[PDB]
Amino acid sequence: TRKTYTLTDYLKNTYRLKLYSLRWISDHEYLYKQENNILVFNAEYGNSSVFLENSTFDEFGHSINDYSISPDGQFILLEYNYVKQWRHSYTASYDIYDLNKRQLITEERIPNNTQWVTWSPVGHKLAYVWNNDIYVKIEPNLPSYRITWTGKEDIIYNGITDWVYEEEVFSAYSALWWSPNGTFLAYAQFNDTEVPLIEYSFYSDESLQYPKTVRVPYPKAGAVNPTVKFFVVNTDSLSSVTNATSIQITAPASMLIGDHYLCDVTWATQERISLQWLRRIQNYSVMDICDYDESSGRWNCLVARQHIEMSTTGWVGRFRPSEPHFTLDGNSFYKIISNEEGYRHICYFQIDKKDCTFITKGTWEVIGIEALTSDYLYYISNEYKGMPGGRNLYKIQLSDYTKVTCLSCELNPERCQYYSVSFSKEAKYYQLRCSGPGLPLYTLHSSVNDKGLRVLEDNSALDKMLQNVQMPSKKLDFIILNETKFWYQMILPPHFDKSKKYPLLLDVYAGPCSQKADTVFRLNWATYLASTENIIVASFDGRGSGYQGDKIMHAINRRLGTFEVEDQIEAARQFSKMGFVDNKRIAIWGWSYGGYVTSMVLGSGSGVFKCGIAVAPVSRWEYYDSVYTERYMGLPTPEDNLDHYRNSTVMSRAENFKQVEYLLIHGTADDNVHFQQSAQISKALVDVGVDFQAMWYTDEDHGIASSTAHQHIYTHMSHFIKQCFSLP
Amino acid sequence: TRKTYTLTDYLKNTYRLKLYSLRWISDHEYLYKQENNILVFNAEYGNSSVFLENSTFDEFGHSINDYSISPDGQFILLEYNYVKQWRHSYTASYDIYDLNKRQLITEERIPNNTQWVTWSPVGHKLAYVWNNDIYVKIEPNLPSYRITWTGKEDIIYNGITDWVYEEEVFSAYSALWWSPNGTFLAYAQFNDTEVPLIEYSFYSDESLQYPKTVRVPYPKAGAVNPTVKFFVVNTDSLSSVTNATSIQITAPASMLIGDHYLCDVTWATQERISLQWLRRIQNYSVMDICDYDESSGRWNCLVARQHIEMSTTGWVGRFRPSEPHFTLDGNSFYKIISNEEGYRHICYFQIDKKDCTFITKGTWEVIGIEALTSDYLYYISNEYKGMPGGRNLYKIQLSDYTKVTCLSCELNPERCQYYSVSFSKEAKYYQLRCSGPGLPLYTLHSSVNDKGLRVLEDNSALDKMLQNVQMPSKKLDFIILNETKFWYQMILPPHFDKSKKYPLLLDVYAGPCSQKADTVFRLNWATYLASTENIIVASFDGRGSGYQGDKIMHAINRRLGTFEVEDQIEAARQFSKMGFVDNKRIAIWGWSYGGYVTSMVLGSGSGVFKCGIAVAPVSRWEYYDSVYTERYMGLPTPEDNLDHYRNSTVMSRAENFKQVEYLLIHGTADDNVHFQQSAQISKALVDVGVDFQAMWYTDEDHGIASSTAHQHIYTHMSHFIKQCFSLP
Ligand SMILES: *[C@@H]1O[C@H](CO)[C@@H](O[C@@H]2O[C@H](CO)[C@@H](O)[C@H](O)[C@H]2NC(C)=O)[C@H](O)[C@H]1NC(C)=O
Ligand SMILES: *[C@@H]1O[C@H](CO)[C@@H](O[C@@H]2O[C@H](CO)[C@@H](O)[C@H](O)[C@H]2NC(C)=O)[C@H](O)[C@H]1NC(C)=O
Ligand SMILES: *[C@@H]1O[C@H](CO)[C@@H](O[C@@H]2O[C@H](CO)[C@@H](O)[C@H](O)[C@H]2NC(C)=O)[C@H](O)[C@H]1NC(C)=O
Ligand SMILES: *[C@@H]1O[C@H](CO)[C@@H](O[C@@H]2O[C@H](CO)[C@@H](O)[C@H](O)[C@H]2NC(C)=O)[C@H](O)[C@H]1NC(C)=O
Ligand SMILES: *[C@@H]1O[C@H](CO)[C@@H](O[C@@H]2O[C@H](CO)[C@@H](O)[C@H](O)[C@H]2NC(C)=O)[C@H](O)[C@H]1NC(C)=O
Ligand SMILES: *[C@@H]1O[C@H](CO)[C@@H](O[C@@H]2O[C@H](CO)[C@@H](O)[C@H](O)[C@H]2NC(C)=O)[C@H](O)[C@H]1NC(C)=O
Ligand SMILES: *[C@@H]1O[C@H](CO)[C@@H](O[C@H]2O[C@H](CO)[C@@H](O)[C@H](O)[C@H]2NC(C)=O)[C@H](O)[C@H]1NC(C)=O
Ligand SMILES: *[C@@H]1O[C@H](CO)[C@@H](O[C@H]2O[C@H](CO)[C@@H](O)[C@H](O)[C@H]2NC(C)=O)[C@H](O)[C@H]1NC(C)=O
Ligand SMILES: *[C@H]1O[C@H](CO)[C@@H](O[C@@H]2O[C@H](CO)[C@@H](O)[C@H](O)[C@H]2NC(C)=O)[C@H](O)[C@H]1NC(C)=O
Ligand SMILES: NC(=O)c1cccc(-c2ccc([C@H](N)Cc3cc(F)ccc3F)cc2)c1
Ligand SMILES: NC(=O)c1cccc(-c2ccc([C@H](N)Cc3cc(F)ccc3F)cc2)c1
Ligand SMILES: *[C@@H]1O[C@H](CO)[C@@H](O)[C@H](O)[C@H]1NC(C)=O
Ligand SMILES: *[C@@H]1O[C@H](CO)[C@@H](O)[C@H](O)[C@H]1NC(C)=O
Ligand SMILES: *[C@@H]1O[C@H](CO)[C@@H](O)[C@H](O)[C@H]1NC(C)=O
Ligand SMILES: *[C@@H]1O[C@H](CO)[C@@H](O)[C@H](O)[C@H]1NC(C)=O
Ligand SMILES: *[C@@H]1O[C@H](CO)[C@@H](O)[C@H](O)[C@H]1NC(C)=O
Ligand SMILES: *[C@@H]1O[C@H](CO)[C@@H](O)[C@H](O)[C@H]1NC(C)=O
Ligand code: NA
Repeated sequence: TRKTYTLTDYLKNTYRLKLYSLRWISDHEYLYKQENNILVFNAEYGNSSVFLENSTFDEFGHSINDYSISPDGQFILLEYNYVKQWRHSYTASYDIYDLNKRQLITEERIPNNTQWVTWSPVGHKLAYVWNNDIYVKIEPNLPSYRITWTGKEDIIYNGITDWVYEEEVFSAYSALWWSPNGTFLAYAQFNDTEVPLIEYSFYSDESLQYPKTVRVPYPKAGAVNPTVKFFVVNTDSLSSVTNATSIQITAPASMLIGDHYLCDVTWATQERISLQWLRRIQNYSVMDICDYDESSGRWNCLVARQHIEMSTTGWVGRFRPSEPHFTLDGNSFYKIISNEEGYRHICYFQIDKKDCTFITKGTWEVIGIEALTSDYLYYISNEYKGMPGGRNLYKIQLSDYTKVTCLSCELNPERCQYYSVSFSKEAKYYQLRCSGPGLPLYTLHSSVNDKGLRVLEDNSALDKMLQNVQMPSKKLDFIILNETKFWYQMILPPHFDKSKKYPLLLDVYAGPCSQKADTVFRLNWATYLASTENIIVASFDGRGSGYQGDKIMHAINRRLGTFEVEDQIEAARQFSKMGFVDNKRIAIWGWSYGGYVTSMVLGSGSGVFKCGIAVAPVSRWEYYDSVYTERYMGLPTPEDNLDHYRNSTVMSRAENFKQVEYLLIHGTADDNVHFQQSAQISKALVDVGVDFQAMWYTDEDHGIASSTAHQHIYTHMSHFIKQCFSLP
Repeated sequence: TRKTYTLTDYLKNTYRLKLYSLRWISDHEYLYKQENNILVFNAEYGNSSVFLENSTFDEFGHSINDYSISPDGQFILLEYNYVKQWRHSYTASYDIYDLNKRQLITEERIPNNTQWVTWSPVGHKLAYVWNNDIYVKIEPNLPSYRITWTGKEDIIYNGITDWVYEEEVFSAYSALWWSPNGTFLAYAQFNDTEVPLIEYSFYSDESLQYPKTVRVPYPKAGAVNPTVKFFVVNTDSLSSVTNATSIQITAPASMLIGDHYLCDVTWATQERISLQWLRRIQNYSVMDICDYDESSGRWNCLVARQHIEMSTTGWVGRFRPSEPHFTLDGNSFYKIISNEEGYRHICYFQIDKKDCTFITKGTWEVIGIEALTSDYLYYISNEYKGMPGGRNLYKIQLSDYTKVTCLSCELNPERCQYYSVSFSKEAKYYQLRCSGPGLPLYTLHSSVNDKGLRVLEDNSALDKMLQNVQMPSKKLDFIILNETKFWYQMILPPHFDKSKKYPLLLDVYAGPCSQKADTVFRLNWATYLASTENIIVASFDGRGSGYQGDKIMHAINRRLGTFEVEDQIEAARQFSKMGFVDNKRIAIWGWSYGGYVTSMVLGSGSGVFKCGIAVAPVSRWEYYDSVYTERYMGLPTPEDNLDHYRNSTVMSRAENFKQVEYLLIHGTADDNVHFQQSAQISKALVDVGVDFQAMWYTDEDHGIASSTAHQHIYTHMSHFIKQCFSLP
């Protein structure tokens, strides 16, 4: 009898998924790390050479965390002393290595504790942020030119985002953008002077006698938000003037009338930049297209080139207005926007004309635009077989929109239905990355004739190992409710028998625009639960979920904690009505937004669930950040949506928890969903006399991802689920 | 056939013990509150009169927390708007009511948020502290005189103690001392300027959007301590035109050479005050006796009147040097000190003579001196039947120390073995309070011939109720370890059958000078565990425990976390050998110092215990406060005792928790044993991969005493223990 996929296998990663992470350095070459050596591959023929011997930095004296080669291939940036901060931010030390001279540069080194660094897109200029100010080095070994003098810890951020912009707007720490050929450096400046601070203790190593109080400018719903300004500086003038001028580009009048955000920055040409602004009430955004005026050294944004994007049913964009993809001459661009039917498709815009033309349409959506050439636009969508949880690469002829070719749909339909892509510099080649439903498969292709060049990694090694394991199977299907299809997936135990009644665990996230039902292959906790514990693990995408049109996504507008919660309960009812589920053993669990939904469900009094686990749950919307919360909930004031804010808390459902078994878990150093959120849930449960299980994780953040805490939490949850389901 | 004592009985106080709290107002009468009415009783005859109508304040508007009648009976201080701070501190509002004119005083009233207030010992002067400064009122309706002007929140404390002095030295918030007739007012001033602050979050009500950060000057072991100064002001010469002059009394030179503390202030006569000072290395103390000089208006403390108290085996006193009891003329005093055998007895001192004479002796100890007349000294001791856990009242003839008479031993030996007492103003009468082993008994006596006047409260009502309940019994006995006896007690289930095997729960505290084996009657969690769950609850007093001499108490000097932990394991090992104990079901639990011992025991690898519960445990001595910790551990420096500070942590024993079930509990707003202590334990366990159970209590402090949290924690621990013992 073959072994099963156990908890230890998951926690120790015995069955390793292989991937193929390459870095395009040109239009026909990429870098790949093999046996700690950096190799350079020729896409066309597959042959290669050693770009940088693994013994190059054996006496560097430091473990190198990452590297970055300059665009011209002349230097390599070495990152070490990596210190993580939030989801994307971190600080580190950097050294620059001269490839040609094969020497490390020791003069005018990048400062320690540097917050962000980036090469110019062409050549080898560098821009970095240190102590919240921007610096530019024209040459690696020469002195830096300071660009800003206003930087101030926790107050003024130049070229880097503050906490909320990093997490909710840019999903990046950097807030600087080099123009295409490197002449200009654009950047944002955030001012958090009046933004309130979240404070929590950090205990650190046992040797620290007094706990440290961490303080972070973080605007909770309805609080004072950071303000923002945008500037552009000409780096080519740096060595000619003592102090180069940063030219400010002001937001439009329609934005200046109230609170607003800078939400996108995209260069069009060497002398034209586009910026998108979003009002604090996130259903109105404006894009300005600004040109450099060589006679005045200023940037002007013609109103005739301004584009408005608004929404009558919800917020704008999936999580923010989408980015534009400009044609080479910068006179037109393509952008994903929702059409009249509520589905996101690609629209073609002339920069000085307000009405655009949709080039794709249908009851499916475009996920992203991947590359644009003079003759073709490449994009990823879920059109294939009408499966919203699938992803394929398509090519559309710019001179004839009726000519659309799916480049990945039929490569291996049974094994591959979820693709992402990586194009070379001028799109001459592309790497396809299949991530499911079968084992991930990485392949290389030539754009000139769309022919497959070779398989890069097929995971045959893993497939061989899994042959001797009783793996679970995955079912992806839908149920019809109110004439609408809603998709779900089920991880089913080996030798599934529909004549038996299996316990069921509902794995939930369900946040706005989320998707938990897809064709991706995963080896995770659910794999062990189904394989070893014979538990069915299901997920359902109901109202509020994404990639299926606005009608579904905007159903929860201004009403978080309602339909998305109700639909998970209904999904459980539908699953029990399938005949192979033990109604007496239905559990539910979720992390983050999933923890909020899990808690709301356990406190609904539905009687459908026996037990549930919430990890780092949101508990009341006024405790979460402004940008994310307000996008879906508006403002917490009597004149706007305060009543629903107060009506959608977990605490108000405390009494109903007497009907279930609950495990509440939270990391004490969670900078995202503050420990405070679970602290209030527990106090409300204690106040009504409800017993429950709890676990805090000292110094862990929203990811509870340290190696030991990760193993500890899944082990703890495994015992809780096995006990609730009466499993040996 | 009858009911047992249930968890609900304990949590809802179904069976209440009646008390008889009286307040002596002279040598012949006392005040007693009955039906909200304050009555005055004549001690000789037992007749009473109404002193103050319960309705007198029907329209007061505020809920009165407590009351305090001036010594001359002319006024009554009304306390309301009570707001608790630490163990003893709190702030409140006050109003003074004139009893003669039956009117509430409205002129010059005591401010709101007053930190401390007290009537002078004679008459009706008042002294109060507000905003950290001292004020004095000669008449209730007249304006107050500002005595100090340096008061500053969290920095300068005049007349009130800072956190550490409140908890560890004076066991009180008050740092004011009126002279016998009220002429002088002595006070201490604490300076916490350089004391580090402990910081932690307070979540408050759900409505608070951002958690609050509490900051408290708290010196952990080895950190900078507050400094202290002492002053005396003459309240009979106060002027409303000039600021009051406070005369400072400086500490002796042997104290000023290094860090030190003020540990006792006791007035001897109208013009003589004694003060005891203690070195930061708590084995050297000095008492100064100071006399007022009418000519200079200064206070002089003659070196010839200095008395040194030191210890070569440990620290000085049980928790601090004991208080002196001066004779009427103030020329001599009686004080409890450790004799040459290491047993605490009463020594008689001449104020200007170095050698004192012990007036009691034996292998037992005097607990406290209770009253002194020219012919007799009254004291409580555990001499009777050689039981260190028993307490009786004795009197010794000052003219012949061989004449010692026990006054409570034979009153009712079967019901009463643990007494405390309350003497009238001139020791003419005394109230005896028996607290066990039977139900509490309160009686009144006359000193002239020790007549038993009457029974004040015999709890016959409770006795009648308990007759219908299957109550547990208590066994007090000893085991011998190395020729030394150590006492233990066992709460035994109803109908205890020595032929059956019972699970056993070891209830531990075990801090230095602690005593957990005694003759006190208690209705608590253990009562329920024994009565309803048939669990034997045991407690043992090992090395380090009190009231049995320094040989036992000082055994753990400079060595916390060693002998006291080992002795609990040895006791359990012995109890497990007994025929009526199921060695497969032995558990252990403790709170505070008891949580530390429980944790050190569970991490010892002894294999004796199946499970255990630690509530608000200390985990590393460097995290606890200086005054208490250093008293037993010295300083955490390599030159002193750092190695043992580092070897006595719970964290270092994490690996050994793999074979036990552990439940760790802690209140997040614990200002005494910071949450930090449990946060480091959990992280250590996560780091070695040990699973355990946890529960935090939002906003609860060291007492986890709020009504809902109290019920919740005992409910949670009860489930944990029953589950560990496989009990229905
Ligand atoms: C891959 O193999 C090709 C063919 O051998 C290499 O082609 C070289 O191309 C350069 C142009 O830059 C010509 O001057 C040479 O004739 C070719 N090399 C030699 C040694 O003759 C190519 O360099 C190889 N690429 C890698 C990364 O190894
Ligand atoms: C960041 O924003 C703050 C306001 O929140 C600005 O501070 C004000 O600056 C003006 C101009 O000197 C002063 O008169 C005010 O007293 C300041 N107000 C506050 C609340 O500090 C600040 O100038 C901005 N900083 C930058 C670099 O833009
Ligand atoms: C470079 O130019 C900037 C912009 O003029 C200077 O920044 C100003 O500095 C003055 C005085 O130090 C302040 O009053 C202004 O508020 C600053 N403006 C900004 C936008 O920061 C900067 O000091 C100059 N650096 C040097 C070396 O001259
Ligand atoms: C990058 O683009 C910039 C902007 O077009 C170029 O700078 C201009 O160069 C022209 C010469 O062709 C000059 O007449 C202008 O004065 C320059 N404008 C500015 C703002 O500098 C720049 O030459 C390009 N860089 C490279 C390497 O091609
Ligand atoms: C309380 O005791 C003080 C000190 O002995 C008394 O004050 C003294 O009173 C006499 C009058 O007989 C004066 O000669 C002294 O100068 C006073 N000394 C001081 C320091 O004031 C006071 O009278 C006593 N109070 C009561 C009510 O007996
Ligand atoms: C009070 O206790 C301290 C510490 O135990 C004693 O001081 C010295 O402590 C060090 C270790 O920290 C020893 O090496 C010394 O032998 C101790 N004695 C001296 C004089 O340094 C101190 O002796 C104790 N005081 C009394 C009166 O016993
Ligand atoms: C208790 O009883 C005595 C009587 O024995 C009361 O009487 C004493 O005090 C009265 C005023 O308080 C006087 O009117 C009596 O003359 C006096 N008698 C004696 C013998 O002392 C006494 O007041 C009563 N005390 C209380 C508190 O009610
Ligand atoms: C309380 O203690 C502080 C610190 O010991 C006293 O201030 C002293 O220390 C300062 C630095 O912290 C020095 O700059 C000063 O010279 C010294 N004195 C003063 C007045 O600052 C402080 O005075 C003390 N306060 C009181 C009322 O005693
Ligand atoms: C302390 O607070 C109390 C209650 O607020 C004060 O009492 C009065 O409160 C009323 C409202 O209830 C106010 O309008 C008055 O101003 C307060 N004072 C008086 C005299 O009525 C009280 O005054 C405060 N303590 C002090 C010393 O002012
Ligand atoms: N920047 C983008 O365009 C973009 C593109 C894809 C996804 C996202 C994205 C989506 C969700 C977030 C939320 N902070 C996730 C989240 C939700 C919550 F309730 C509690 C905690 C939490 F962490 C943050 C960023 C952003
Ligand atoms: N002031 C006195 O003379 C006196 C008399 C009797 C008892 C005490 C006394 C005894 C112990 C304390 C300790 N802070 C108790 C304690 C110990 C610990 F590890 C963790 C927390 C904690 F809370 C505080 C005061 C003091
Ligand atoms: C490069 O370094 C690695 C260390 O991880 C070593 O194992 C490998 O053999 C080296 N490369 C070659 C070609 O030997
Ligand atoms: C970075 O800091 C380290 C540690 O102090 C120091 O040794 C090194 O010289 C610094 N490097 C630079 C470039 O400043
Ligand atoms: C944007 O949202 C606000 C709040 O619901 C609403 O009042 C306003 O009309 C909306 N604007 C549009 C164009 O829908
Ligand atoms: C005073 O009020 C209490 C209310 O708790 C009442 O029981 C008592 O009878 C009242 N006093 C008198 C003398 O009636
Ligand atoms: C009393 O002392 C304080 C503080 O030094 C001062 O402000 C006040 O004016 C003084 N009052 C008199 C009457 O001297
Ligand atoms: C005596 O007994 C104690 C415990 O009571 C033990 O620690 C010690 O080693 C024994 N021997 C001596 C000489 O103290
Ligand atoms: Na009697």
